[PDB]
Amino acid sequence: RTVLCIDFMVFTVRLLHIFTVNKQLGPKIVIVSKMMKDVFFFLFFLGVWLVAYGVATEGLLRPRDSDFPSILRRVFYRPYLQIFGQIPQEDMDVALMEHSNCSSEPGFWAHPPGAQAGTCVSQYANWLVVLLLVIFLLVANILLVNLLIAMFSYTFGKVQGN
Amino acid sequence: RTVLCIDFMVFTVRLLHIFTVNKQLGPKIVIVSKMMKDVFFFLFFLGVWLVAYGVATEGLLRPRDSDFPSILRRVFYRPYLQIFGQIPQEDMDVALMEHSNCSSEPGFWAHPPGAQAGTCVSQYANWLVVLLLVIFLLVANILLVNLLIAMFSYTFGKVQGN
Repeated sequence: RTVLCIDFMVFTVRLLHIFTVNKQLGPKIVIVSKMMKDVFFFLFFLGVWLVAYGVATEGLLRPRDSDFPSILRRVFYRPYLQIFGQIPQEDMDVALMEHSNCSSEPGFWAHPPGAQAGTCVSQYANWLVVLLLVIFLLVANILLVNLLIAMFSYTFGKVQGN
Repeated sequence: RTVLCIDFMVFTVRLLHIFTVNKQLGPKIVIVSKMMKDVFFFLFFLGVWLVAYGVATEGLLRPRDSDFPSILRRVFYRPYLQIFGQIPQEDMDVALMEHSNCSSEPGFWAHPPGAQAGTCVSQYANWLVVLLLVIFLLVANILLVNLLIAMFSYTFGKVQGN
């Protein structure tokens, strides 16, 4: 069943062949094919930034879950959704979560309300985690996305004739 | 540990040197370097607008927390997140929060449900706070962001050859 569901995606994508017939849509699809160079540049740039921000935030928070599937989720998945307006402030900002004792390790700890945000996170320098979130949103949600729009606009005008 | 986490960010950023080898990615990175003039203009314009809107909203609400770390959060941090779809309407709109008596100061007061939104805020002219939010979203989320896209598009086309 699982592979068939993915197989349905391939069949549905084949439907794009219809628009090649139309005079005003055929050129559009060809231009779309030529945008892959711009998309790959954005993905590689985004991938580097996600790794840098994701690991640093995970390293600063020090969640006590420390599980490989969960660590990958907090490093890659959670920052990725922050690009699309999903910002779980209650899972990184210590001021939004109650303080509690969870581990015998020295320092202070806070208990996030999220299910996959870890049992408890460190609060040594949480202003930096907030600051990193501020910088990440500026670079990803604004600088990178607007850069891709400019790259798309230039490419569309250049390859329109060909 | 804290500085090492930031140090990891610097090491990861160095990875962008790889794309300089590729023929179709090397020029892209150079153009990115030349976009800093546009970014600085947007940041300075945004910084002025955040200060203007942030302080006025804080001044109108008159939250009773009145703590310097919290005041800075409500002046800079909260309006910044409003750009990226994080609009805590229950923390400024009085109609969304219950009315209660918190201080002996004359007037009427309401109790926000937020943890860092202040113990209670004034409700003298709350329609203006809502109106300021409407104007802020128009200028920031629409006018400034779309302006930066246009500035990026013009710069990308101009410096492509060089």
